[PDB]
Amino acid sequence: MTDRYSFSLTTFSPSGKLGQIDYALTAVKQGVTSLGIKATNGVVIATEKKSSSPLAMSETLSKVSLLTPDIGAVYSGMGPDYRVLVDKSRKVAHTSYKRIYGEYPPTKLLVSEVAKIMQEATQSGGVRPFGVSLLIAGHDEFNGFSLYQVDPSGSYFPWKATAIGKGSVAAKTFLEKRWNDELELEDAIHIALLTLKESVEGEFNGDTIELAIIGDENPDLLGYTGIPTDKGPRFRKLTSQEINDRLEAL
Amino acid sequence: TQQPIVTGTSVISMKYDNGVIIAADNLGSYGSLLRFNGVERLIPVGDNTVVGISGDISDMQHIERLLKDLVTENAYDNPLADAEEALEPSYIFEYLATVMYQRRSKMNPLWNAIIVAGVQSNGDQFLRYVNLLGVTYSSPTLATGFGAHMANPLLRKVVDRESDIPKTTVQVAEEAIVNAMRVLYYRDARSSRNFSLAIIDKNTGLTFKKNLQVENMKWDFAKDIKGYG
Amino acid sequence: QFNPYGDNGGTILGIAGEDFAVLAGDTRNITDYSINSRYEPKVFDCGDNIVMSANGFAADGDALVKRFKNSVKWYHFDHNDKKLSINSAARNIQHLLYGKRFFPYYVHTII
Amino acid sequence: NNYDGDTVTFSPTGRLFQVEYALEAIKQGSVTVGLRSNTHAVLVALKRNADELSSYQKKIIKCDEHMGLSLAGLAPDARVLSNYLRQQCNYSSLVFNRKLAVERAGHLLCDKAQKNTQSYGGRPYGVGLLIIGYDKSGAHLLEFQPSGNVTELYGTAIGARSQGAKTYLERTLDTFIKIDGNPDELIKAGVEAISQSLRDESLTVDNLSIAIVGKDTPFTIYDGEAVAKYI
Amino acid sequence: GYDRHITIFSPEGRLYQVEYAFKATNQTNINSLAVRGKDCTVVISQKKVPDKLLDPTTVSYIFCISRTIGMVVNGPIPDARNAALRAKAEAAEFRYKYGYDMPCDVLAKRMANLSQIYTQRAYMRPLGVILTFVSVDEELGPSIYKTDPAGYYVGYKATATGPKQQEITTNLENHFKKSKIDHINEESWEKVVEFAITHMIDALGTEFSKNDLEVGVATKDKFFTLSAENIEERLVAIAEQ
Amino acid sequence: DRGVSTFSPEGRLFQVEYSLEAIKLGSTAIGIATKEGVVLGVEKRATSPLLESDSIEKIVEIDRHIGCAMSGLTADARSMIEHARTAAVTHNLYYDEDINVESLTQSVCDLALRFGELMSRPFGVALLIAGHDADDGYQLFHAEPSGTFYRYNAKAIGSGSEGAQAELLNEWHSSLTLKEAELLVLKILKQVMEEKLDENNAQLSCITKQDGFKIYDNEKTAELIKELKEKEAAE
Amino acid sequence: TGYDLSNSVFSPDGRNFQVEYAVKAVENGTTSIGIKCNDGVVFAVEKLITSKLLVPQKNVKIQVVDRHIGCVYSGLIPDGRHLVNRGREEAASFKKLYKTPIPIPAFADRLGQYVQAHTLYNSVRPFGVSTIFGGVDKNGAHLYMLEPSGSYWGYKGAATGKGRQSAKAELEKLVDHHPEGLSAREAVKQAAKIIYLAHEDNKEKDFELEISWCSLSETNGLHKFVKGDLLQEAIDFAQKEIN
Amino acid sequence: GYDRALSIFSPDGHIFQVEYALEAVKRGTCAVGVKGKNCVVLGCERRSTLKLQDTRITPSKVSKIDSHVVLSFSGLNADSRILIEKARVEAQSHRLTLEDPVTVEYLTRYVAGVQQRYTQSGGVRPFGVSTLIAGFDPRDDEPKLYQTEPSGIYSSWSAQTIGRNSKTVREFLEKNYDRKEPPATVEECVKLTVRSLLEVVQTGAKNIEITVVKPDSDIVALSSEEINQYVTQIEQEKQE
Amino acid sequence: GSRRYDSRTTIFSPEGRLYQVEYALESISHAGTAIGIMASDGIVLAAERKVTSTLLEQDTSTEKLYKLNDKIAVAVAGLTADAEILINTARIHAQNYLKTYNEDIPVEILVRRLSDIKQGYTQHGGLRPFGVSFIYAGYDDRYGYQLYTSNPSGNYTGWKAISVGANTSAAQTLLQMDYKDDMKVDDAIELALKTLSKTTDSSALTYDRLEFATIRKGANDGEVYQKIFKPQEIKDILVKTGIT
Ligand SMILES: [Cl-]
Ligand SMILES: [Mg+2]
Repeated sequence: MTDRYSFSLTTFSPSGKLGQIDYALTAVKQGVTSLGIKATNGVVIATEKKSSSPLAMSETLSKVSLLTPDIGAVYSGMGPDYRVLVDKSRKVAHTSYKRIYGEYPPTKLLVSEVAKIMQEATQSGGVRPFGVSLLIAGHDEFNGFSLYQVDPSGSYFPWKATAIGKGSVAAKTFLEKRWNDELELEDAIHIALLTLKESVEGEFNGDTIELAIIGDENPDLLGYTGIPTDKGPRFRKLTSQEINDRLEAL
Repeated sequence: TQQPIVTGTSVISMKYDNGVIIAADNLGSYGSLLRFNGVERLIPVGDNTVVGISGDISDMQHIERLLKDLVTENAYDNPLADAEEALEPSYIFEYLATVMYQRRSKMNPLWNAIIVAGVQSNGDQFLRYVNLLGVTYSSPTLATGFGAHMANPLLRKVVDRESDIPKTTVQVAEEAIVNAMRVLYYRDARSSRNFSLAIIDKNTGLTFKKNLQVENMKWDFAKDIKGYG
Repeated sequence: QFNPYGDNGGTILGIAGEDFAVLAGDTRNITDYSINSRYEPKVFDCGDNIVMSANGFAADGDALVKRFKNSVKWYHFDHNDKKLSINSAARNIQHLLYGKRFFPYYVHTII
Repeated sequence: NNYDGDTVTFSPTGRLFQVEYALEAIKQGSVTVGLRSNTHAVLVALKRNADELSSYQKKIIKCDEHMGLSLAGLAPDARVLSNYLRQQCNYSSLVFNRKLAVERAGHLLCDKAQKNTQSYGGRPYGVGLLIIGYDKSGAHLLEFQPSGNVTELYGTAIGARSQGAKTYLERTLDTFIKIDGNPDELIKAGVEAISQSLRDESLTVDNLSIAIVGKDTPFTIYDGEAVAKYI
Repeated sequence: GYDRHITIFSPEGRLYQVEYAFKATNQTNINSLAVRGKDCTVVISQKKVPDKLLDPTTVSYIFCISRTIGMVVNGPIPDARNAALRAKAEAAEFRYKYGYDMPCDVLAKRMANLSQIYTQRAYMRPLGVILTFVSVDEELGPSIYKTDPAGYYVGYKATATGPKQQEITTNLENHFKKSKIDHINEESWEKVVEFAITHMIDALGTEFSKNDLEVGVATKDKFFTLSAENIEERLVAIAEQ
Repeated sequence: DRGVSTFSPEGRLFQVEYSLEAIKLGSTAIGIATKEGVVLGVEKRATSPLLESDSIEKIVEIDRHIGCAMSGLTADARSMIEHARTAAVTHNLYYDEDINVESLTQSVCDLALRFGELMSRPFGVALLIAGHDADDGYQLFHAEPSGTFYRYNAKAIGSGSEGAQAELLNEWHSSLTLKEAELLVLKILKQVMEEKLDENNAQLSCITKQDGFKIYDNEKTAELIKELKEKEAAE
Repeated sequence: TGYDLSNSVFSPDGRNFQVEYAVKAVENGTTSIGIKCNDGVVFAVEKLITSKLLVPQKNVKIQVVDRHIGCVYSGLIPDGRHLVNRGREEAASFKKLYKTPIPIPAFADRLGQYVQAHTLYNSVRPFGVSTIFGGVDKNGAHLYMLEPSGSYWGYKGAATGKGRQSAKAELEKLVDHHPEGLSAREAVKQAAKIIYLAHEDNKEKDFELEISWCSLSETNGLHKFVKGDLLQEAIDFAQKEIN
Repeated sequence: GYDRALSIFSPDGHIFQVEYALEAVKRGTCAVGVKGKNCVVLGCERRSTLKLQDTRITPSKVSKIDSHVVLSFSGLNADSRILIEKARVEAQSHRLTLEDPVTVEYLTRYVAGVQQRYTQSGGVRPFGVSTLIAGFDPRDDEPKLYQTEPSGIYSSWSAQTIGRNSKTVREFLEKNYDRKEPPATVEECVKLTVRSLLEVVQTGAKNIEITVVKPDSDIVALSSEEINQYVTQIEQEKQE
Repeated sequence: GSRRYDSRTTIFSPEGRLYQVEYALESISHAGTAIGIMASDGIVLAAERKVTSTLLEQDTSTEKLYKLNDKIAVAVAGLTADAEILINTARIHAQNYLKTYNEDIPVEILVRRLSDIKQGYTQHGGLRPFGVSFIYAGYDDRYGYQLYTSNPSGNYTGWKAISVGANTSAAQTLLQMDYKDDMKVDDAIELALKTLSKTTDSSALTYDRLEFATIRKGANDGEVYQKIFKPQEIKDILVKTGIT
């Protein structure tokens, strides 16, 4: 046995293209649309729950994941690749930051760590790149609210608003017209729902849409009282009901 | 490095004209506590060898499993496993002797003294000793622990040198062994009355005798003894 | 504590004549005040007209003699059945002994 | 064709071509014969020279006092396998005070050769061996192929033109098996057997190599004027 | 065209070896089904013993992973057993480390994460199997979670796997469209097994004897497989109404 | 591509057979064994007249009683020489004696087939190993990258080898003197060399029981060249 | 195409062609069988006599694992030995830790997981043997057969090698004609017959018969070779049936 | 680890990776070495395709290995740095164990050994570098000049060149260098070295580097103006 | 086995070129242009972000200009993710040197170290090289202001002015035309922006498409300051120099 694939499976072609990264981006293009919008007092990330069968319970499949109490992530592309990245992202948030500094990492640095993991799958021996693009939304004390995209290559960029996957080109145009620097969080959620309706064919409700916010601190979700400086998580996943309430004012 | 915990005492043995005898009591001592009263410390290997073991019992039970595995392994791809390529006493001893010395040389000994008694292919008597240090020696009589100090003197009155072996019958040899076991019962504080005895003869093969007892004991003279002076 | 060494007593004597050599040794093997054996050979023919004894701790003695005998065997395999000269044997034994410089073979050796 | 690039690849008909190519190296090698009676076992080998200035490549290797082999194919591979045999013979003596059985020696060689035929990166051994030995069950002759197949025989031959010697031994089977307590006559039969594989060249004093092992005979090799008696 | 031999991306963004592993899944030509009751989870699978020389008791694609978890496999037996042994080892290690019994959905995730690694790392091939895990979880109740060679997994109300999965799936879909609930509203597991067998008979259009089926049942604190005679009693009840 | 340790359909190792082609391209080296000593001689073959020819070291001492000459990719020989020297000295340390010439050759040849996917390829150089011991006297061996070594009474390797070997076939007999052998090596080198033979583009050496292994001075070789020319003009 | 050049590559069918090629090596080998009886198992194998020079009864093919399991195989003989060596290590570790001798189903899975592991990577070749094995444990007799893929099942009768179709047909008759069961001594006789009948596919060269057995009554649950009078009785019974 | 045998034999007995490393040397800028009676001079080409360069900080072509030995090269620049580092370390290691600086021959042999090792080690390609190593042995006044190449062969030279158009400058040296009487002074040796580069260089401006090494660790690099004076004097004699 | 799929990233062509190095250089030639210009009283680093969007958050963004320590900075051309691996290595080498010698690392020592890393990826390991070229702008007390570049081969060289990425041929001609040795920082700023303005593939050069940085001894007295320009500050310098 032994892993005898100690050489790169991603290499430069004569034209300067890294084929395996380009093909991973193609796999991302085929994936279901997800988006992110940044407001003045929050961030929203959203996607369609494209259920593979109606017998499946799509609540059990989580496309929008908590990474830290103040950071969340959504994807487009290959689901399994996303799941293992979420596991590695949560662990690296502790091992390379919380266990050292006694606090959760800021958004940009966690993103950077996830980006590093994806870059190494682009250069290390005997592996293919991750077939996903991530959108990571988060808050921290000194940088405030932020939104980042991460691609298969490991490259990451900050956004005011963006989309990835299937109908990203049309969605990004829709967001350019609507976005401004004076949006409140509710206005951003409203725009996210409008934008996401264009790329959804079938049913459009709280059971077929997954949507989460990075907003105010939620002391009700903390699980314990008695420490004034611990005020709870800023990440919150909206319920099926909460989505349907905003679809009547649509 | 360890310390022995549960221990077995003397193993005694001698050669006679046609074979070898070996014996050892059925006690497992836990310090001065005589904890386990039914321990077999003679372990036969095939029909031509008996390995007598004293010292730490857990290390004995490990050696017991090694011999059991040795029989299995010899049988593999061996059409003559019950004939010309069967295990000899000399093979079994040398294996153990190797192990014991390797184990001492890693500073983690098997805390035992062992006597391998048997008869070879050509009818020759085999009797050899090995201990936790890997020291080995052979003699017309051999004994471990207290047996070395008390049994050997008595057994050497029967077979004092090599030339006395053909002159010693199995009846004379067994008698001498049985008396020695009684003497050890009188005088070794970590012994028991019950014991096992094995005979390996070139004609009659392996005879294994369990549940023997020390008998014909002299205690009557105790009644006359009164005080300390 | 476990003591890996022991003393099996005995005494050995080597004398070199003009065209011969003798290596003698008693046959008694002991521990403390007990006799283990009255006849336990201690001087060994090792092939190539070389005799050897390693007196002291009999387990280390036996181990060393056994390894030298084996060294004679492999010398024949590796060098076209060449006879191992007494001086060459001596130097080989030095390396066997010094190989365990920090866990010595507890023996006085004569060939 | 497409399935001979390495030893890890079966052909569509279930063949291992790299092993078959290693088998071919034996056929190119010089002829050697093995035969035995109930008391003794003999090796006879035709040694090959490079030219008239060169020496004749040695074909027989001693493994112990009671065992050894003759080779045909890559000589460095025979050195590797014989060195392994020497060690296993030696391990048996040191640990168990026991001479290694000839049958068990074959089994060990088989298993060593097999590992090289199932793993990537390695290569099969490029040599065939004839092992003779006298142990606790009498005389024995083995044939080793680098596929892994080891076979116990009364007699055989391997190398170039070996089929001629092998037919002779098949005819002579009932005669040479009975040659007990006569080493000279058993060797004569082996020399006559190897003669059936010669063409153009004949058996000279530095050409012929003979080895014998038996009841009260350690494994010894005869070369030079020690084989002029049998020419 | 070596992008079809190992798990690397094709120009279309596809992994052909994953797709071909899915095809290996149906090589046994066996269909499986799983459904949830109130207090139980039931899994049934076709059993086919083509050779008369086979000992039919040793022919099984249902595995008892832990006391609580059962697993049915669609795919060749060597890969099925590979997956089984690993799932058993993982379930045991979990209990030792964290002090409570491994949940069905967590094991599924774990096996799915292992499967994912085979799609990203080149030296490991995917296993050509679909693993359907079943239990009555102490927190979530009756549970069905299914893993595939892509590393995908999800919870199910009910599910079906095999060559004729689409027919069984649609049959089940239609039933749950009528009842408007996420399970079989039945007290006893015996009747939930009867439901499963009945709806497989309807979907496939074939009749079953006692040796044509293989049944597993999860209840609180134990999973167990039914004998031929336990199934026979089940088939008798179906035929008598 | 294909394995480095692959067998050809004929039953030869590809990489070994290809290394033998590299050795054919190498400069000529010749050895001749006699009862008075063994002589080793090489073609230096300097690529340009600015190259200081005395820095071309194609004859090398292994021990006092063993010398060595090389042909082929001569850079590959350095590690082989190092091993040989170590083996010779190590054996002297363990056994308080000189090492047999055959045993030294065998120790070098054990390296040869240690290649795969150890080193990445076989050696691209052949060696003539010449020496003396008490058991088998004056000896000459030919060590290949196949791991095989043949003993020779005389041998030539390199580019002019088959032509030279035919010449050695006719000229060698068992009663040759050391002086006769020296001239014979010079004669055959001159025959197969492209350039004209002199003391600066050819080198001689020998090994005798008394004096051991000696590389010949350019002045000493120049006299033996002049002695050769006169004896060939003598008939 | 190219899917058959490397081990562990799925073709577009969902097939590992290298494993299927390993099967061809098995089909090329000599016939070997297994028969489950009332209180044990019987193994038998066809040994082709290539030459008069082969020493009779010496080149033993059937192998023992532990003291209670027999293994026989067809195909590449060295591969079979490598698998049995692994089996002996597995059975030794099992007994070391758990005290009791390894049960036959447990042992079957140990071999099965090992052979399956040689279909997971391109750096290894699949096994070129189908192995028939079994013995007696605490739950009674068991007979298994294990293919190059790692697939194994329990059997009433099993057969593999060049004369497998012939043998299988004969085994199928025994299963039908004895639903109550076959005795150990009967199985030895029938094993001899079936090998003789399966020798029509290898009719060019003559052969040597080899038989072994585990039986609770006849061998005390231990693996033993059929020798001497009992072997000759089974040869005579087999020779009578072909004529 | 990566174990792939990159340097291997071909049917005709050639190791192509070694031969292709020589082609990288052919592409590299020209280097030349000329030893006089009591000095050695190393000349090096600087291609003038790169202006706007900072010549203060740009890696110089000639490198000191110790205070008494220097190394110039032709071929891959990144590869040369690895050989130079190993050489400098081995030079100090020799001082630490033998209590004496390296001989020029020893240092050469070491570097040549490293280059060789890379032609029969798994997972590595040969160095695309040939070197000229020059200097004086400790307490010795005889000049030393050696050459190495990717294959690992080394040898001593009265004068030698490597790199692009080295065929032309070797032609020049083969007719202009006399062994019976080498350049007797520093001036003569530098002049002959500058002349040999002017056959190939283009402009004699910032395209020629010269480094003079003399006995007892006396190494100095000539400046632009000092070299420019040699360029001037050569062409004024040529106009005749 | 595995050999079948090996690209062999570390081999010579028949011509004596490193395939993967060459193809990596081709990759870099499509990256956004980065320029470095060295003056007597400081160094300028300018770099063009690639075809941006109106929804990209520019003030928190950094794809081109990175800080290695207080005295050294780099401009990146090529794969941003690859650069960040090398940048974090270089940041550690600088702090290792500081811990050991209690002095800031000299600019060339840092550059050699990084370049030696890149070299290793071309000679051994069988991995693809890093698709990155760096412009190093830095200061130390030995050589003063220094500009270097390194590319995937691991070769590095020193410069007075230099470009990497797209249109380097055109960019280097324009710099070679207008550069002078007695130039000052304020002039070099203007040259860098004028050069990008002519060599850009975009229709016009605006503040949102640029990253800009200076290393000045314009820091109160005998010390050095690194200024990474803010979006508003780039907008101001574009109006000042007369480009918008
Ligand atoms: Cl996991
Ligand atoms: Mg894979």
